[PDB]
Amino acid sequence: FPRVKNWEVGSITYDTLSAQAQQDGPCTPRRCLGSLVFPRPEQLLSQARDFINQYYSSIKRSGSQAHEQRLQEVEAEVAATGTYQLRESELVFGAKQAWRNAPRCVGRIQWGKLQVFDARDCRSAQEMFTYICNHIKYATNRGNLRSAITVFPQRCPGRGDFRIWNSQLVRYAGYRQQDGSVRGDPANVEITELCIQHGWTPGNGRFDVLPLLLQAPDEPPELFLLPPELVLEVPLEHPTLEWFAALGLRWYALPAVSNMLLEIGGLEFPAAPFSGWYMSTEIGTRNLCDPHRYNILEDVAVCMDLDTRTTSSLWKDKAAVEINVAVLHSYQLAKVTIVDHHAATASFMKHLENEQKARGGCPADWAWIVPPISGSLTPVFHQEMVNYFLSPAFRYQPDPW
Amino acid sequence: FPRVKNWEVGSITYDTLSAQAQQDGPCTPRRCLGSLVFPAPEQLLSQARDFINQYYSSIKRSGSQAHEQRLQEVEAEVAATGTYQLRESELVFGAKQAWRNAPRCVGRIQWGKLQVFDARDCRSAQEMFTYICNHIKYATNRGNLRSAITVFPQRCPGRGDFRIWNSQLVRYAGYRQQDGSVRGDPANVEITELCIQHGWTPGNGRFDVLPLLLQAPDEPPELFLLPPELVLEVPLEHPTLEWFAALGLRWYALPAVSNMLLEIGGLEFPAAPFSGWYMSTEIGTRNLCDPHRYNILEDVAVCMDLDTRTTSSLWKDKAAVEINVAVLHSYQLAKVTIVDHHAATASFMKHLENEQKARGGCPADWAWIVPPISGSLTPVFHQEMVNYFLSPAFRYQPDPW
Ligand code: HEM
Ligand code: HEM
Ligand SMILES: Cc1cc(N)nc2cc(-c3ccc4c(c3)CN(C)CCO4)ccc12
Ligand SMILES: Cc1cc(N)nc2cc(-c3ccc4c(c3)CN(C)CCO4)ccc12
Ligand SMILES: C[C@H](O)[C@H](O)[C@H]1CNc2nc(N)[nH]c(=O)c2N1
Ligand SMILES: C[C@H](O)[C@H](O)[C@H]1CNc2nc(N)[nH]c(=O)c2N1
Ligand SMILES: [Cl-]
Ligand SMILES: [Cl-]
Ligand SMILES: [Gd]
Ligand SMILES: [Gd]
Ligand SMILES: [Zn+2]
Repeated sequence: FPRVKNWEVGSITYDTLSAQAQQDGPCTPRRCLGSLVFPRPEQLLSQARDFINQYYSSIKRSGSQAHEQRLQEVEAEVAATGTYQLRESELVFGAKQAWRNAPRCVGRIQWGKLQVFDARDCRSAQEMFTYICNHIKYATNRGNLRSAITVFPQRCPGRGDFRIWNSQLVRYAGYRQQDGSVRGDPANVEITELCIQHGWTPGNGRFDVLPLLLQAPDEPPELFLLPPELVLEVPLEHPTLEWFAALGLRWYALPAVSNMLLEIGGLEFPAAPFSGWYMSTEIGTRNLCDPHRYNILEDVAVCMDLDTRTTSSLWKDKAAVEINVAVLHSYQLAKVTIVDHHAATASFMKHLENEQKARGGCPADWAWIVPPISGSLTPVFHQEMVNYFLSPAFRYQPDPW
Repeated sequence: FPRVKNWEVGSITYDTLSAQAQQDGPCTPRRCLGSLVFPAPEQLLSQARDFINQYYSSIKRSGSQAHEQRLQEVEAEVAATGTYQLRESELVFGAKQAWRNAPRCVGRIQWGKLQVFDARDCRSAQEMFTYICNHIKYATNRGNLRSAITVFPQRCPGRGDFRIWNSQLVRYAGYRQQDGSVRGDPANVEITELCIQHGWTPGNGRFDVLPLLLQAPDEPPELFLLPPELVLEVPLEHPTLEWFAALGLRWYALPAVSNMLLEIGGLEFPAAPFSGWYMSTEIGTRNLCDPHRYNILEDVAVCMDLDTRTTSSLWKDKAAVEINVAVLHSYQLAKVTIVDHHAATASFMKHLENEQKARGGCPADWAWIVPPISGSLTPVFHQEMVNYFLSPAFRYQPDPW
């Protein structure tokens, strides 16, 4: 039972929950690989049994009637058909647990407040798009954001697979050049190549919201132009730097990830887009200041008249902080839900204590919980963490080509 | 072999050096514990044999007459005495390799430029003090800091260890109190109590330099005061916030870690203090802003007239950025060597490139290498790393009391 210390307070806990990890991680006694982003058939019944046992443990209903009975029909369902279908409430319980189990998510204090949209009966790129469009509008909610996941049908052998080709529902274009360099988002130049290579008319500028590439089983993808009224965006202004607005920066309201594979009780949902709301460093620090993203940091420091000739003026740090101030200020002025990294990390420490008494620990990936600016100014920095894989979970999956 | 990606640039390498990992860390395939701070002649023979092979590789004499002679010699001396002695050149090479191998050190671009003082003939605590004073004097060098290590006699059967009880050669007292609060550095309350109970007359300032507690084999520790003019200090001021000088903040020039164990070819040196020069975030962010250290952040933000009643104003990030500016400016004004986190991490990237060519990899602990502020603004943030233990090495050891 791994001993875990908080160095700011001096408190000690034990992660007894780690003793129940499934999928082995990338680390061995000889070398740690925790900093790696992507680490490198009756098996279905073992994972199905275990997920059902989880479900009835939570609702105080282990070791009695419906517990016994629910065990049998999945046995028979797999005996007869080879796969199985989840009860709607089990799908709800599995989705919240996969969120609860995400080691890299700092927002998990919210894990119990999740809206599960069941799309398991879907069957075309036209049905997808409507299900996706109801999500975005419910999730956006005029800027009062609400966490939501939409679950498309559970993959089965012999036939294709529902998949969304974009990494997220809202992405910005990335256009090449005579010189390779990109107008717009460099992280999306590739999926921008597939949209133009499928009928889409390439726009001009930096913040062109890409269309969707939606794929029903076996049939090729189909473009879908998102409605401008459905894609809520926030223009970026600074409370006291009047020229910041003139830089023409924007970001969208809804982070909705659409390339991860939801896995519950041995079943795989390659299309299950989930969404919440942004922590501000995600936008201001990574999306806008990463050298391989919008890379705006030097442009903002010039406007602030900072001395960029020597790193020791800390001009990168000063301009970064102001970009984050502008993100927080702009989202709040537009009445769009956002959380700063101080509030978010303090809530995550509260989640750690909750999960300690409820489950005896919590899988947390230190390198992703600590924010990308001002790390040691937040409490999670001084908190040791244990990382491991619990089920149900969100997994990465290959790109569909 | 582990594949390692840099995400800023897209490059990819394989850490083949990790396969030679001479010991075992705390991670298993079940669970990663990378974020934890604190993770027989036959075996002395094989450790020694491997170090000797390393030494003769570095001087391009592998498998030679002189190489096999030294193996037979070492084996003979372990049989006759249970231990063996390093040649002077072997000691210098082993001390540099220990620095080179240290996974949490961002300063390793410098590893070949290290001054090795051989104090293995030291006989008492009094001589030990003289060796240490000369180390401080050489390393400080009137502000033009030089990297050095002094190595005291190795652990040997029959006699006790040389130990320095202080965790660094220069530290500020931390005086307990009631109302419960610490005056001075709270990290040093325990050593401060030990000094008092060994006959030190305590001051009552916030930056009182502690005496040295030095243990000769099979002797109680002996108190030694450092001559005030040996301990170079830097009063902290800010280039534009003139009230900052009125805080009365100071820090010392020389970071000299004295409580670690140096291991070379199976031999152990429990007393071998080493020093380099500061990276400004260790002082500004950690030593001054950690809530459990000097904890000046809120007092600085109030003075800056920042809005401290809400976190989304990012008052903490703005105050910490100015504390770091003050540190860098104060040290440059005083002509005392200092490196900012941007230059340091950029030189660490060159070290990784050098090391990949030389040894096929480099042990690095991502969470220690990424600075405590402005993490993703530095290039080490976007570099994946492999953490593992090579020997020779600096190891932690328990406190002598
Ligand atoms: C409600 C507010 C939420 C906040 C503030 C939040 C915040 C974050 C942040 C900051 C990250 C890492 C940033 C990065 O990877 O660059 C992350 C990752 C993640 N989040 Fe959350 N999140 C929220 C809701 C959710 C929801 C609703 C789900 C799913 C139902 C979820 C599941 C995940 C997962 C699986 C990851 C891992 C990403 C990966 O491994 O690539 N989160 N979240
Ligand atoms: C010359 C300039 C140097 C710089 C800029 C530097 C930088 C650093 C920094 C920033 C840390 C981590 C501090 C923290 O924990 O917050 C560190 C750790 C460390 N340094 Fe360096 N260092 C230097 C010289 C040296 C030398 C000369 C040695 C040994 C001969 C050394 C050995 C180590 C070791 C062993 C650690 C790990 C400490 C631990 O594991 O607890 N360093 N270094
Ligand atoms: C629900 C939710 C809310 C939120 N606020 N942020 C989220 C961020 C991700 C995310 C997913 C994958 C991923 C990365 C971030 C980052 N790295 C930079 C590269 C690609 O991998 C996923 C879900 C989020
Ligand atoms: C030679 C050298 C130069 C330099 N500039 N810094 C150094 C820092 C350390 C260090 C050693 C141990 C350690 C910590 C830092 C940090 N944490 C805060 C708690 C205790 O563990 C050791 C040697 C350094
Ligand atoms: C190499 C390193 O693991 C990689 O850059 C990680 C670090 N921590 C992160 N943390 C978050 N939240 N998102 C990321 O993309 C990363 N990237
Ligand atoms: C718990 C956490 O791992 C711990 O506070 C670490 C994080 N990274 C660090 N990195 C450095 N350089 N120094 C430190 O003291 C720490 N502390
Ligand atoms: Cl994003
Ligand atoms: Cl220090
Ligand atoms: Gd101007
Ligand atoms: Gd001023
Ligand atoms: Zn690990």
